[PDB]
Amino acid sequence: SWLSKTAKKLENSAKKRISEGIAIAIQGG
Repeated sequence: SWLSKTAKKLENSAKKRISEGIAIAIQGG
């Protein structure tokens, strides 16, 4: 697959957005 495949790199960039909620948890998220 091209998308579903490249979705790994993308989705990955999201996996962070999750852990980011923590770094922002103090930012005033």
